[PDB]
Amino acid sequence: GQKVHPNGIRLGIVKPWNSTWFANTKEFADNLDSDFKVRQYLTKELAKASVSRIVIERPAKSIRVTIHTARPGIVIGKKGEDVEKLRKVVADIAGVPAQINIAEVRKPELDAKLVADSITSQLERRVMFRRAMKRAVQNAMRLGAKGIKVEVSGRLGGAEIARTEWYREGRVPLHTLRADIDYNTSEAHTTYGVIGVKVWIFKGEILG
Amino acid sequence: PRSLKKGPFIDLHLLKKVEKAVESGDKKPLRTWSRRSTIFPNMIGLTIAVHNGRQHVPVFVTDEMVGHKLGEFAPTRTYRGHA
Amino acid sequence: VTEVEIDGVLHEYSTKEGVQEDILEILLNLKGLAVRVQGKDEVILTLNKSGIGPVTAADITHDGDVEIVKPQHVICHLTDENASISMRIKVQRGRGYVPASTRIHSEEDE
Amino acid sequence: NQYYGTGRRKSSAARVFIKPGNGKIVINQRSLEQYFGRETARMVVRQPLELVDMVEKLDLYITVKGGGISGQAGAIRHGITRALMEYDESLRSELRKAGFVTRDARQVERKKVGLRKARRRPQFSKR
Amino acid sequence: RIRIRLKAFDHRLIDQATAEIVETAKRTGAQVRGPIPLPTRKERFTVLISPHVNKDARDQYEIRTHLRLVDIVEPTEKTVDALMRLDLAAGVDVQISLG
Amino acid sequence: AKQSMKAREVKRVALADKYFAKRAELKAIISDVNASDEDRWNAVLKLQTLPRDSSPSRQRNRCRQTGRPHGFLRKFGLSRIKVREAAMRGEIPGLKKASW
Amino acid sequence: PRRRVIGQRKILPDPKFGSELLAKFVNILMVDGKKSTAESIVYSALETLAQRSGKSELEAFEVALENVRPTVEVKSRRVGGSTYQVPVEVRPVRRNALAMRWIVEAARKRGDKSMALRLANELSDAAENKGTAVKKREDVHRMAEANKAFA
RNA sequence: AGAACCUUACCUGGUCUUGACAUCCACGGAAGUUUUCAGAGAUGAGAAUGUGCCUUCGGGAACCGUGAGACAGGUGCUGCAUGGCUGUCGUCAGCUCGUGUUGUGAAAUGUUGGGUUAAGUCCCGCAACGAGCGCAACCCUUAUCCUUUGUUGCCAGCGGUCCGGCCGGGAACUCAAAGGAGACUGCCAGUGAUAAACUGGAGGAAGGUGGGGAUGACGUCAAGUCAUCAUGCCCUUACGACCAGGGCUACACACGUGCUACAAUGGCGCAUACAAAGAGAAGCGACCUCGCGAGAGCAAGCGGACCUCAUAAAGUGCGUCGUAGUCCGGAUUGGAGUCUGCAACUCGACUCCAUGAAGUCGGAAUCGCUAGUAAUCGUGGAUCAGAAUGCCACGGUGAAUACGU
Repeated sequence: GQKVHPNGIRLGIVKPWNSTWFANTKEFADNLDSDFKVRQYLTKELAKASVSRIVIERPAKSIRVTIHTARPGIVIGKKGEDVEKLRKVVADIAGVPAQINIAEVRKPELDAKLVADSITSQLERRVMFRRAMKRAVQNAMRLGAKGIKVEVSGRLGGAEIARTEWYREGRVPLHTLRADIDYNTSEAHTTYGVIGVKVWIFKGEILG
Repeated sequence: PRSLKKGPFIDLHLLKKVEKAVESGDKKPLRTWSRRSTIFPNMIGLTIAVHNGRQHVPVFVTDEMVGHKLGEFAPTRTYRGHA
Repeated sequence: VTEVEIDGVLHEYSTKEGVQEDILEILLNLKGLAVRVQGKDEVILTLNKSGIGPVTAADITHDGDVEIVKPQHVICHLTDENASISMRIKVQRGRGYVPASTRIHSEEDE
Repeated sequence: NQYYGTGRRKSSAARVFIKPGNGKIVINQRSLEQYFGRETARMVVRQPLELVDMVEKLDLYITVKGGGISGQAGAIRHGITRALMEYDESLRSELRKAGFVTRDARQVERKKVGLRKARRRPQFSKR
Repeated sequence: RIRIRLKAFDHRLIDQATAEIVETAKRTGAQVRGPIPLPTRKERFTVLISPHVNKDARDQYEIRTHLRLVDIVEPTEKTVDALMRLDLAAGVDVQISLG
Repeated sequence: AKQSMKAREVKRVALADKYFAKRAELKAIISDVNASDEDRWNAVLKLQTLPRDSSPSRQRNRCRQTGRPHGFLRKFGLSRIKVREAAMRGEIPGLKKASW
Repeated sequence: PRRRVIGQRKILPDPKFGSELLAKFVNILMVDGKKSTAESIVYSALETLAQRSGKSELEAFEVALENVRPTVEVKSRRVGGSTYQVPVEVRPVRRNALAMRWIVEAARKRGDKSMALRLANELSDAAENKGTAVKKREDVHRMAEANKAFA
């Protein structure tokens, strides 16, 4: 289990946190649990909507969710009909006043998580994994990624002996802390088993 | 051992049974699982078949057994020898 | 005033429950507002009010460093007592005239 | 008028003040002999002074916190050296030669997961 | 006097908050004490990173809780109330205490 | 862990929540040196009568996501494994890898 | 080591006499990083020794050391099938160390009661040219002599 | 990162079967609240209260009850079907690719060669020219300085004193964070191929990657984990669920890792000095009183630079013991008890009084460590009701040695 998590190593420097609140040792665990719940719910709901990052932020006994999604239109539905619906359920989950914001993700081919999800979907609907991977890589490159890597693993083409294959393009420096490396993962629950998809997308280096 | 201020321990049900026995004046063995129960003065004379995990083993109570517990006279493990 | 956020709204050409001015009238009366911040350069106010009667500018739940210098600036005319309105205004700071068309793609913060 | 130098060594932090006088040393409102029972410590605090003949010339008031004894002494010495540097500024070379201007940066190495200590690895066996 | 205890995980954020609070104080009232930095709590955690077994395999995390002590010496009419409407940025637990 | 175990834990917790006032009172009574012997005895017996799952020393801290009894942390309410994952994802606020 | 020779670390002279050698000796004596006790012991040894032989504390010690320093030690090359012990001229820094170590060992061995006393006795023996350290030195020399053919 | 119960997955009995855990209807009842006897308990039988959000009244959503099935459930098997996560060679300096060229081709070249470096590090050459992942740097920490801000932290100079920074105060110093500066072979000399570098010295707190951490290339071991989790045959009145008791703590024996010893560089007694880093609300618990003591009682201060844990110990001084199986050593066992806990029999920790094994430095062999390291000394934390000699942290004292390959 060689490698360090690319997001996790960079949280202090170039990457920010998702859950962004303060709490004392008393209420912290509970808060975490709540976050887990709400996030889980959101994932369940907005599966068909291309959702990248849920950012929870709770000040003053009131939860502020921020959903980063590629297509707001399907998450919002009719203007303030679906969002509103989501909100009350979120509140219920939390046990506090809820507030949902929806950030529009520019360039969903450069968002790593989204790409991974897409790949997983493709796998599920029985495409050639390799061709999917290629598409993922190519598209990102076209869009202006300084580099991208993707990796898929296990029961590829329903084969008895599992293996991993991966496509890199451009440069993807992981040891370099100041590199904006959007990393994320997904899992294709195929007929032969799970197929895990990792993808690293290098936006560029930050100078500060 | 248990604190002196707390007193001795005996299971309530067991105690009740003992009392009943005393009242009767019978000497049929009382099958019991309360190995943790301390023996009492009033229990002297009674046979009380204490569980050892597997079976109830008869224990005729004596004047010397009072301070002790019922599980002390009902050994659980059954080792004969290595050869 | 730059961005106005009313709850239970779809577009600015709709109408709302319990008010007089329509939403374009509310946006014009908010465009006339006169705010004076001191420390920050971008603040978010809050206006919450229910009950029959006009909604002055003096009903905005002010923070410490914002000063609303027109306490008789009318915005809405709430007529139903079961009606409510909860808008969240955003006040930037600049110069000149920057309009909605140019600020339709200029805005970077998604 | 009193001159000054900060002392630091291990987790100790001495506050040495130099004044002109007869040569009486006070460390936390106690004499040098009272505070440092150890001879070595005493020697180390007197070293710089010995090196530059100003033992009888100047009094020094000290307060030190943190660390043990030896470390504390070292810190004090450092402080004294600093004070001297501040005060004369022509004795620097001698101090450098001695090796007193140098802050001894040796801190205790942290314990590391896996190991029992900073470097002691646990007992190995092939079988 | 109003003592104010700012607590947060992000240091920059905390700093920002503190400045804001000072600003709020200084316009209305007079003689703000100042933003005094107290010691940071570095609450560390070790965990085994293997699912099953490998004990020397470990990750050591920590949460740096920063403290900022802002004090206000003269509470006027205008000043104290100004904070009511003036909420601070999220992820910064404030704790005002007069006297 | 199993579902069943989790359920059991929940039940225990519920019991604890229920019987706290009474149990505590009983304990106090038992302790109180300035009290009758008979009363004390009664209290001791009373305690026995109450359900076992009512005790707080019965309930085990499990992970709030997986129910794993071992490797638990109190601050997070999560087992080590899950905690790490959370940290990696950015889901625990303030938590990052520490070096010194 | 393979890569790089390194400069020997700085050693402070002892507070009593102002000597590097003495300090080194004290260090050698020391156990469990209890330097102070060891130094006290050393001092005690010196004082008794001084009383015994006259002279000074330091001078006497030096003299004692001199009688246990080895001119030549041996090392195992073993190029052949069987091992050949080869003599080598032992350098100034090392020789001094070795003698001290030997003395310490002797002291440790010795049947007298207090450590300091034992040390003193050992020193005296060295001065006179009898005892354990001296014997060891002789043995070392003897071995070298035996294997003088190798050079 | 903590088995008395619980945990628990195992055994023995006692029990349940759409079920402990969910969703779905049907229709019986508001949920729930209190209490009673039998039972080891699980469970199996009683007495009191309530009818809230809405009805062209065939009724509803929360929460119990019963039956049907659809299903639940499985720490059951396969890590040789998998994902994820982990170890490992190894923080070893390597592993590749594109285009070109060489070869019928597998392939080669680049990546070799002269030097150099911790480094496929850098230069020079050269059928290679370029690129990527890694060897470096960016990140944390530690070593010096400066600016800012000074309470709960500090006391240099001032006045007062209960001689306590405690109180006027002061913002110096320590310290506390936040932001900057600083180290780059940059400067000097020599060696070197007109080089990359190397050797020394100057300054400097720091010198050649300053010390330490994080960071683990392509891959290897069908390495580990289906019992964290997820996931592609088997059980479903039982390989599921509830309960009480027992077991996981057994004991001819063998091995691993530790602690404590065998003593005088020490043991014991009395006095006495100098830390760091942490934790704390079903929590840490001063002072005072009682107890030989573990503790008990009373009970402030404190979500904490404030109060509490909390006396650091080794050390230092004075006394004693005088090489003994001892005033070394503490196992073992008896008595009596303290606390936690429904509950300390199996099987907790700690205390007191007694008891006082083996052991006098350990065979063959075998491990760690190059500096604030080893060695030794205490201190804290996590899990945790209680239960560490383990683990993870912190400072104290503080060596030896490196000729060389």
